[PDB]
Amino acid sequence: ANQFNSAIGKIQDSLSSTASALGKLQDVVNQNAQALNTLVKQLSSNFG
Amino acid sequence: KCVNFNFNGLTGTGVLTESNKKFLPFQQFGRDIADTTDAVRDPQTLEI
Repeated sequence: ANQFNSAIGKIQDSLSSTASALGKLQDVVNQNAQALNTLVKQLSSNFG
Repeated sequence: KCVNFNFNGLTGTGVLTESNKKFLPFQQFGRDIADTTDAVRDPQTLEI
């Protein structure tokens, strides 16, 4: 009972202090945001 | 209303809406990260 409840409390301190554990889901948003911004910037180019 | 707007710099489609944004007195046009003009100052009067 003391081991299970203490392990759950460490999750709150791990996500608050360390934000890089969720970076797996951040790359999904980054790869999607960079790809859309990349597709827009082609409109300004003269393409020769 | 959605109409064609050209003040000296561009020809495009959009809707003009008054907002609380503030621009420098020496600034005329502005754009977002997508390289599209989201605001135009009135040539004769002072408006954003």
